[PDB]
Amino acid sequence: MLVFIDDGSTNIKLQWQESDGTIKQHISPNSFKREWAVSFGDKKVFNYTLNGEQYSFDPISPDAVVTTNIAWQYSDVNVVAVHHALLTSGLPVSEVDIVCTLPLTEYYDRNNQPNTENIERKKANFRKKITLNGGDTFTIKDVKVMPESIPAGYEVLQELDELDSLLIIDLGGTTLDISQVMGKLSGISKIYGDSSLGVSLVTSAVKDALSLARTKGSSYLADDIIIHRKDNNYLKQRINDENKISIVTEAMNEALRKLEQRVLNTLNEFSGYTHVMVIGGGAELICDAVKKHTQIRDERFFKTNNSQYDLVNGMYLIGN
Amino acid sequence: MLVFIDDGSTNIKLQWQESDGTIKQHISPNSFKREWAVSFGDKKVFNYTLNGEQYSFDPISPDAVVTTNIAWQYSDVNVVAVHHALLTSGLPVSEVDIVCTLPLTEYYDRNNQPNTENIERKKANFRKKITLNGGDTFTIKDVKVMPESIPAGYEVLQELDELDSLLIIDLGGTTLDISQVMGKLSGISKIYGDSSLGVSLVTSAVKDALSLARTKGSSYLADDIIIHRKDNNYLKQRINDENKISIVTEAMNEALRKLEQRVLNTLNEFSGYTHVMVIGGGAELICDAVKKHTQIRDERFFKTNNSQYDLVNGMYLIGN
Ligand SMILES: Nc1nc2c(ncn2[C@@H]2O[C@H](COP(=O)(O)OP(=O)(O)O)[C@@H](O)[C@H]2O)c(=O)[nH]1
Ligand SMILES: Nc1nc2c(ncn2[C@@H]2O[C@H](COP(=O)(O)OP(=O)(O)O)[C@@H](O)[C@H]2O)c(=O)[nH]1
Ligand SMILES: [Mg+2]
Ligand SMILES: [Mg+2]
Ligand SMILES: [Mg+2]
Ligand SMILES: [Mg+2]
Repeated sequence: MLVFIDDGSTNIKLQWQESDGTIKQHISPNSFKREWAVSFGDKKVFNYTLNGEQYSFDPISPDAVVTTNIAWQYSDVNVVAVHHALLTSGLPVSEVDIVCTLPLTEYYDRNNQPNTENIERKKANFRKKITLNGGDTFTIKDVKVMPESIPAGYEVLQELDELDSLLIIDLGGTTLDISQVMGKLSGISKIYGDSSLGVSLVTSAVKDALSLARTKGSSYLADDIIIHRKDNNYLKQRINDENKISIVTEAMNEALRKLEQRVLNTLNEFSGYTHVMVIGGGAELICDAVKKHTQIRDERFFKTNNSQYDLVNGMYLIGN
Repeated sequence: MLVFIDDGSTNIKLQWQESDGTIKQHISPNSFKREWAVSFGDKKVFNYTLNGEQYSFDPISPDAVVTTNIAWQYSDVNVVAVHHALLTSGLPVSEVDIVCTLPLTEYYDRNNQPNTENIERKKANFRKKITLNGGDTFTIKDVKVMPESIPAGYEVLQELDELDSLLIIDLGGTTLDISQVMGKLSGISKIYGDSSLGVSLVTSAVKDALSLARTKGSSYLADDIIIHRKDNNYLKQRINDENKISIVTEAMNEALRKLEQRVLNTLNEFSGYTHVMVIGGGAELICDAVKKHTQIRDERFFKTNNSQYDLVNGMYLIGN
């Protein structure tokens, strides 16, 4: 079995194909604590051991430690989160080959050439042995690594003439990464990674507006408000009974304005692109400003409506 | 201004393009009551008059009256719902030209030829004069009518050879309609409309499982549960604090099995199609069973991840 894994530091996205020809997409969050969970009843908990440390999936992990999520790519917790995503995907426990991801500035050095040291480091990370209490864990065999961004734009890149170029804008949970690649993948023109802002900027604003606990527990409510920010009818029913709808709508717009200004400022660093694509979980939050501020015809502007999965699907289309 | 309007009896979907080139999509429900709403405070309410009757947008309209929604297409309420959709879209009040829809079996007679009488009736419905209390209403000038289903598959159909044919499966709020069209729109091979089941079957099952009020108010909670039915993490936080996650999950699965069995039974009435497309708000609910049970390669199976808008987007691509 071959599983494509975009192991982001906010959510692990999986994609694979079964025997009946159905193509499956699964998402599991990066939310673990460094201790086992205690269950006195029949609640299922997931308690792991890796490198001699205990970890467990935590549904209310604190939104804390909003720092270096680059180190996370080579961490013990990353190994746990990937195993946890596999364990909760619905696939049967088996040996699996996988293809994982490295952020553009980790996969590539400043010369836009493969950073072999990081690529190997990433593969080695998955050899760390893991155990699950009360169950069998999948076994990771072959590990291939793809860079983020490019796989998402590959289908389009194949169609572009070599002198044309696609600008791929990825807004993730904690970072905003942009790359410009020549048609038919004939070269990387520029990569600009930015780890100062992500969708969590908006999520944090929402949780502050509604004074929600700063944990994973309230992440769902916050995302729903954001996703349905333009539907008063939905907001009317969801918002914690009251009508702080005004104050939340306000906080959202402010964070969104920040994201939009950042992308437009960084966009000015790029030139000569002929096509534009916006991906990642936060794509819908910045697509309008980007389209408005680029001189690119509709026909050459790409955004799907399943953006958080654009990368892993591109990876699957390439390697499956 | 030209607005594309898929005026379905569950939701009105709008699509248009302004000046900056941004393409806008808006959704507004069909939920009105036959009397004005009273507001003693500053809560905005929309009170209309049309054909000599008062109607008002009602956020908690009873889910009742699951009988004939076909007549709704030529009703006074349909005129109000469309004006209400326009009033809440963000567009400025003005004269507008529009293109609306008629269900396949209303647009076409049993010989699969245009039912001019229904087409004219639809156009005339919009000449009914409407008034809003406390504000101005849009003025509808030119009215064009497109049939449902075909516009959604038009992009693909243009690419098909004349001997090939696309099967378009549309699961809406209260109906499931299927059509088979020859490549390059070279003829309609078959239309099978079914008014006995829709997405509301699953919604109703969910409301009964959580004992929610049978009104529009709980529609949002019900749809979220369905949409996130495969995410225990999200369900854990959303379900009315309890743990009927088993019992609601149970009810959904049975309603979904009923929808899947119906589509598959109706599919056996069609043959010779080479490509399949699944659309409508309920597309994600039956796509797997349909893919599983057709002998059509991945490359010839079409499903977007914005299914409730496939038809109006197709309409817009044709006439904008
Ligand atoms: N507003 C919005 N947020 C989304 C959408 N899809 C996913 N997200 C969220 O956007 C954030 C970014 O997730 P993702 O890009 O997958 O990134 P990662 O783990 O850094 O790769 C997450 O918190 C997601 O839950 C969407 O359609 N709209
Ligand atoms: N499960 C699910 N329901 C959806 C989705 N998009 C829309 N819906 C719902 O599906 C139902 C059908 O809506 P729609 O097809 O637009 O039909 P209509 O007004 O009869 O045309 C509505 O209750 C929508 O809220 C989706 O992605 N998933
Ligand atoms: Mg990512
Ligand atoms: Mg990764
Ligand atoms: Mg419809
Ligand atoms: Mg209609």
